[PDB]
Amino acid sequence: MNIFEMLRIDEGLRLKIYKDTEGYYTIGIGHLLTKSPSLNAAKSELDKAIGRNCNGVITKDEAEKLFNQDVDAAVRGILRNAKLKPVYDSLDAVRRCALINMVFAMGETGVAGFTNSLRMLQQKRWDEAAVNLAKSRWYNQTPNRAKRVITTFRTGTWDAYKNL
Repeated sequence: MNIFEMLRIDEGLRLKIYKDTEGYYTIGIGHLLTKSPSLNAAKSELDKAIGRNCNGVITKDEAEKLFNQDVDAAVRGILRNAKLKPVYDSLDAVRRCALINMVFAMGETGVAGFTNSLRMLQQKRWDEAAVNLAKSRWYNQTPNRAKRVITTFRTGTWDAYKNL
């Protein structure tokens, strides 16, 4: 298992504009277009992100191009971030994927807000961090995916992804 397969599990793939859990205009593999209410705003973001008139629809190839960008931006973001970087450098490879998954889902800013959990992760306090992370709006809104991520952090194994 790798980060792309892991995110493909958690995000799904939709070749047409769709509304996210949160109510937002999203496309392909978890690619947020706009937080705004207009399906037209979303269709515009969409043509600009692709470079063609899409009319709400993309090909696999395109969704995967988008996804390559996203993951890439997620990892460079972490590495550039002063809170994030040191946590990342301190973790083993699987746990790294887990931080990357979160950052991808809720942006750098959101993640770095998890001040206490980040500190436990850095201290390698696995169980404690798992509990702290569960006490979030994120956990409450998308319990099954948040649980898979937390498990990934608690264990350092791909277990949570091995039934999917």
